[PDB]
Amino acid sequence: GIVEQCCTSICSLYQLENYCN
Amino acid sequence: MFVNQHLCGSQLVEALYLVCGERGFFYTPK
Repeated sequence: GIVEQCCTSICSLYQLENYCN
Repeated sequence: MFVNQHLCGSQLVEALYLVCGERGFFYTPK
């Protein structure tokens, strides 16, 4: 989930937008 | 740019807040 993708590994704008409503 | 960094804890929630704006977001640390 978002922690694995953006905290443990490097985030992206796609990763953030994937969690927008 | 912050979107291409490690973002953890409250910095991740704040990044979601700024990027998502009026859409809002979900934060599911699992």
